[PDB]
Amino acid sequence: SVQIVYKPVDLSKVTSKCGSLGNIHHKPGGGQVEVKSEKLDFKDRVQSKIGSLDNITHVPGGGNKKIETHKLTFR
Amino acid sequence: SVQIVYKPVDLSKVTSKCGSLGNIHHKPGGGQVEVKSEKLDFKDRVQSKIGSLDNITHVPGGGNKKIETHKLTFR
Amino acid sequence: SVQIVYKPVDLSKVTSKCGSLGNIHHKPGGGQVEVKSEKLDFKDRVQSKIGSLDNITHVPGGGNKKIETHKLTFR
Amino acid sequence: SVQIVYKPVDLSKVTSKCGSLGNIHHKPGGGQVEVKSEKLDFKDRVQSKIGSLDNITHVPGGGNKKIETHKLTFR
Amino acid sequence: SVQIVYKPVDLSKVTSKCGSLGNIHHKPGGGQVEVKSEKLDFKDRVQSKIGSLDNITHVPGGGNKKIETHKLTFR
Amino acid sequence: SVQIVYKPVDLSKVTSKCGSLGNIHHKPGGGQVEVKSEKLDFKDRVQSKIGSLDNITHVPGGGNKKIETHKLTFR
Repeated sequence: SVQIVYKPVDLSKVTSKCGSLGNIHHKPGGGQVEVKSEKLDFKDRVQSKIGSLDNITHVPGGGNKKIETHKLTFR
Repeated sequence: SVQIVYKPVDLSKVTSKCGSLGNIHHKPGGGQVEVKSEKLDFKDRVQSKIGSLDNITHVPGGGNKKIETHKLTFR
Repeated sequence: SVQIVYKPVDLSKVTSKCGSLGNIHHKPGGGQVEVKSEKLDFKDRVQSKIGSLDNITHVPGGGNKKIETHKLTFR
Repeated sequence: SVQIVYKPVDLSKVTSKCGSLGNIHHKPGGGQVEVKSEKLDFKDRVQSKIGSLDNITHVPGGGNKKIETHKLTFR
Repeated sequence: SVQIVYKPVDLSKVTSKCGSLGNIHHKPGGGQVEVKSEKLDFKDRVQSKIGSLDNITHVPGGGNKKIETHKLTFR
Repeated sequence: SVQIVYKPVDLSKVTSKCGSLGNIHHKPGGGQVEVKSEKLDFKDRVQSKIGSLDNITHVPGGGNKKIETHKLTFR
């Protein structure tokens, strides 16, 4: 016969302390953007993005990550 | 025969402390954007984005993440 | 017969302290951008980005990451 | 005695020809402009301009200038 | 006695010809502009200009200049 | 007695010819501009200019200049 005991344990801690957070600035695309196009031929699919796109400012007062996995397998 | 005891345990903790949060600025796309197009031929599908799109400001007072998985498998 | 005991333990800690966080600046694409195009032939898919795209400012008041995995297998 | 005869003459001509005039662009101040001030003391007059001021576009189909003077003087 | 005779002449011509004029571009201040000031003391007059100012685009289809002066002076 | 005769003559011609004029670009101040100041004392007048000022684009389709003077003087 076979007997299996599986009891792993976690009690872990993650933390931050800050006296103050501030005076934070992000200014993507401050300059002029220009595009000019003539006589182009396209014979297959086209995708275009122009200007100030997808820019992120991300200022979490704290932000932390855990990942865990368990896979007990018989045959 | 086969007998299995599977009782994993987690008590883990996540935190932040901030005395004050403020004076945070995001100003994407401050400059002029311009596009001019002449005599283009397209013979298949087109997508276009122009200007200030999809920009994000994300300022959570705290924001944290856990992922966990268990996959106990017999045959 | 076979008997298996699997009971690892974690009590770990991760931390940060800051007296104050501030006066932080990010300014990508401060200069002028220009593109000019004539008489191009495309016989293939086309993908284009112009300007200030995807810039990230990421200012976590504290930020930490941990990953764990367990794989106990019989045959 | 004294006698004076003063009979100057001008018959001069000024001209332009243009077959067509067009596609003229002026774009002053295409980028973002920013000013920040703290704890300034002024004990006399202040004058200030900020932004896009006094810019000129001047496209006369023709534009020409003549100046003339006559100063006939006795004693 | 004294006699003075003053009878100068001008018959002159000034000209331009152009078959076409165009595709002219001026873009002063395409980039971002920034100013920051702290704790400044002024005890006399102040003048300030910031940004894109006084810029000129001048495209006369023809433009020409004549100046003339006559100064007959007795004693 | 005294007699004075002043009778000069001018017949001049001045010209330009162009088959076509175009594709002219002027782009001053394409890059980012920045100024930072702390704890300055002024006991005297101040004048300041920052950014893209006084830039000229000057494209006369034809452009010509002439100056003349006549000065007849007695004693």
